[PDB]
Amino acid sequence: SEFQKVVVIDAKGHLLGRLASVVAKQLLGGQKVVVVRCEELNISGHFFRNKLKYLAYLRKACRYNPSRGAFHFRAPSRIFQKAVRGMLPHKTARGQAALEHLQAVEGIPPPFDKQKRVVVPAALRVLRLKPGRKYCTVGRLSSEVGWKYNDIVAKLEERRKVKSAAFYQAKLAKQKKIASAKEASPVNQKLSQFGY
Amino acid sequence: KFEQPRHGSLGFLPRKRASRQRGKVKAFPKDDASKPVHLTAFLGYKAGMTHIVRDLDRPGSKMHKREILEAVTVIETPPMVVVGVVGYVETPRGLRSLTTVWAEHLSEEVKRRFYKNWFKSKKKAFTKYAKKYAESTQSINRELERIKKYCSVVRVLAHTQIRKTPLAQKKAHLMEIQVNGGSVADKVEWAREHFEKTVDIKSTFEQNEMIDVIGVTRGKGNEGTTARWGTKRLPRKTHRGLRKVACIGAWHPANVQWTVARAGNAGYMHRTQLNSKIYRIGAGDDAKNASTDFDATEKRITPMGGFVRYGVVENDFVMLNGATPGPVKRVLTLRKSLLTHTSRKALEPVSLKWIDTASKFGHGRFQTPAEAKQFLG
RNA sequence: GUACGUGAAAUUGCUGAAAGGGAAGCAUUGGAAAUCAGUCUUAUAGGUCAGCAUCAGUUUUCGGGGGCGGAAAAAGAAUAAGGGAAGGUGGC
RNA sequence: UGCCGAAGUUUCCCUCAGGAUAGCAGAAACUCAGAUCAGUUUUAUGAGGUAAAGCGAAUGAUUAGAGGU
RNA sequence: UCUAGUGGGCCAUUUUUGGUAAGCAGAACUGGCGAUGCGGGAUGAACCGAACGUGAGGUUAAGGUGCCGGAAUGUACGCUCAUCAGACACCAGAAAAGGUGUUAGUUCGAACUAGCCCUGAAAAUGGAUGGCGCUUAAGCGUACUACCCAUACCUCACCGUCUGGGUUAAGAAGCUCAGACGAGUAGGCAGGCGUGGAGGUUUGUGACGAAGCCUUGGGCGUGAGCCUGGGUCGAACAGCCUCUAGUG
RNA sequence: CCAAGACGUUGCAUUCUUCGAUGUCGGCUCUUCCUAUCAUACCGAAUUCGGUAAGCGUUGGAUUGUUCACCCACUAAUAGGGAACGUGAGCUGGGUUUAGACCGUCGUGAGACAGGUUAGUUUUACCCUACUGAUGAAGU
RNA sequence: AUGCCGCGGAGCUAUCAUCUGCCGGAUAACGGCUGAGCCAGAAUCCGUGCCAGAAAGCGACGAUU
Repeated sequence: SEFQKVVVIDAKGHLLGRLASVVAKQLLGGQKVVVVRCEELNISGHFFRNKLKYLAYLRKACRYNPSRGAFHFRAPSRIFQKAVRGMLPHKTARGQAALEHLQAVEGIPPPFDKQKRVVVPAALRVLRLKPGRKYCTVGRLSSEVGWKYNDIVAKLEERRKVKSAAFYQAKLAKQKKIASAKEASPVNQKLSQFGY
Repeated sequence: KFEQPRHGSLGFLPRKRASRQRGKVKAFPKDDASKPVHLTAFLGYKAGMTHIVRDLDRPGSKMHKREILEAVTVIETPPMVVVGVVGYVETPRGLRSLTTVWAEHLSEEVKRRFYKNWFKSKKKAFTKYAKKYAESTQSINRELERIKKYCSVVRVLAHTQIRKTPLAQKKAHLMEIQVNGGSVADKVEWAREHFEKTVDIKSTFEQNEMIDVIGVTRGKGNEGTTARWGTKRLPRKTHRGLRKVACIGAWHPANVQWTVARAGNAGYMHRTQLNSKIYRIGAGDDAKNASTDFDATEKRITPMGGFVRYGVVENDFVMLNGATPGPVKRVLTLRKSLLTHTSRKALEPVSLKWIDTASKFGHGRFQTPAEAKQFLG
């Protein structure tokens, strides 16, 4: 257990409910949480079943003024926020104030692409679903129910990945130089019996 | 026991007054880099409307190669002045205006757009912008380079020379026109080189194009459900009134539904009427613009006595097939059609035989005063 | 000050304070702000709140040593025998 | 504020939206006493015709042959 | 011995009658509700646990521990893929028969027998395992620990009632020790609080301000209520013992 | 479901609420939902029958107060059902409809008739909400 | 209580007059491919198109007493 000022979570390969439950508990603990790459979130069950579930969600509306009726957000970040909102006591000022500590986004915008992004093992698809079980991605589900910025995020994410890769090569070179100069120091053996 | 379809469309409500007087182009044609750089919109003023006689060259029709009479709408379209450019960058949340570059010199007509009270103001708009444009063009150059490098959509700010039209209004109408065709670099170069210059509708539209006309319809004020929604009039025996909807809902749900006809504003709404052919783009200077080839009789588009409540059209005009939204002297937006169309009706060439310029302020009987003096003793 | 003793509540205006995202009011607990009293001040003894120590009562939570019981646990180890087969080791 | 705390059931009534009556219940007492008792068990001993069981037992209903006529 | 209230009942278990059926009518035994809060069943008069004075600490029942929600995103072995899966008794409802579904079993490749799933299955505002969601479950079956918390249980403090033991050295109508117990409608009884008037009493209060009135002030009592500071006011009023009633 | 679609078999009155009052049928008007599909679209089986499918549509008249009904037409077709048996501060008042009156039957009579027949006052929104339009303070 | 009659511009208005009203994607039924996955296929669903613009969503820009 550890407390960070803000936690940026790479939502790739995570399960919607498992991550939303972990995030919702952290928000109620008073911690600010940022969730990036919401279009890569996974849901158990094949897509068609998930698509039918969301079409059932679209059916809910007020018989008078659907503008009062339930607002069905299509963006993957908004889907994740909806799952978290159903896990927070949002009608209450405590659970409402815990919502503005959550910022779910699609892709990794500039303020967060230069920050460490941790993952939640309790919500990872590889560690939770038996192999061979069908699953869908929220990004593809959103693109079929109305979300219309799928390929823009894909292009911007590809460009960001290239830039991040170039940074990593620079960091690898610097760390390689540090490691090479590390062993030359005689203290490396003077620290050996201490376990360092 | 019986059925009847719904009265009215549910896709047009709320039936509230438009929040804008000038039509907003809500969609622009898909950008094709193969096509050359061009404008995809224009802004004119509804002068009036008249009727023409045309030989119908549609094979297989019952009236092929025989005369027909069609009502046409004349819109005065003096050339628009390109005063600026604005860049749009695509984002995961939509288009975002990255930056805007204005021309060095802006006319008084477009400057009046920025003031509610131009008379009392010191007319100080864009003064410091003009100063920085003259003293340091490098900042402008960086702005244009930024548009070329990051922006994926380019729109030219254009205003209309409203002082050329016979209108008491002096604020020039200003809009953004998306520039499709070519690379973003080509669009910026086209925009910058066209700062402070004028673009004529002859360059944009080609005398047969199917365009969309966008404008705010004529306001009818508040109306009842009989007129606003077309419901049936209740019988003469009705108590407390008959020009209304009898039942406004069932017991449950215990509310009036949004789908029930009610009274209120019926008019002054934003419409985008599709598939309007240009029958003729006439030049202002030419004195034979309304005269066809089978008619001779050198004459102008303006009927005798002038366009009712508009005056005399002296500038470039466009003659469209059928009606357009809005009253006379209303600002209308003509945009290129978004859909493709290969119909024989949409592709047949148009060759007019005669254009009516008798007085519309009554029952006109003479086309021109020259033959009016002939008939009258 | 005759619209006259006292001049209540409903209701109302002004001022000050605070609250208010489709009711309000209420109970418990504390924060914040406001407000206030006891108490001491004194006659070795005494005011308010704290920290530890040694005890008592209640309870909770970790650990150690020992006795007895069982097929006087079952197993196992080391070391002597007999017999056995394999899902067959070396040798074929 | 403190202590105790129900009934919708019996019998009769031109009774069936009500009374009287017995029960439940509250106060006030009086006696009795290791007694006289218990919504209990045990030991001893009675009583009953329900569940089941039966139709090659009475009565009642019903299946099938074989024998003796 | 005298008297009140009641003399419309209702629900659940099991047994059962009339009825095509019923949240139907009528009975028998017991427990509940009416009269009864509290923890759990999302919610609910009678379902499950448990019955209640004011509090502190500890521990539990029924039920639960992914989030909402206090408490293991525990352990072990399995089954299930559902194009609108499943999710805890009462209970919010479903069948025969089926399956080139799958996991097992039984008997001679075959017939089967069993679980889960699917089909059978078929409505009207948008919508309910309580919601979110959940798929080597956060589903289903079984075992196993740890943990969560009721006004229940346990130790303790205090309040009251009742009960028993002391008290000629202590408003003896007093003092003192000890134990048990605490739900309540209709109803009963006891002791108190407050209002108007009468007898007695207080060397009683008062124009140096009685009574009354207002008060983001202070104190007392379990409570009815009482006392008091500040302001307003202007001629009377109260405590104790008893009497009385057009007394809340 | 079963094999000779017969025979079987399995499924999709009560009096609890209201008598200090919930306006009582039909039509007209207007909206919405369901599918158990009349037409249209898409395939599949020999002008005839099914599957997905409720997107869109589903009429004009004669009689009758009628919901059902029945007729003459048209139509691609003139499917069915829910909405407090949708809809009276929405309408009309034809059915129902107290008092007037007539007839038939019944009664000694007053009267009765779930038989017929004519005439017979249909109140109120300015409140809250909802809906329909119209302004509008304030972050930046 | 617009005396009446003919015509009557302007405005309003008439399916009594005129104009205008389309192609993308995933699919259900169902047919295939290889041996799940993919392809084909409806007036269906979802988007382009169209209307509103969050009065407590947002950006660019102009001038700044």
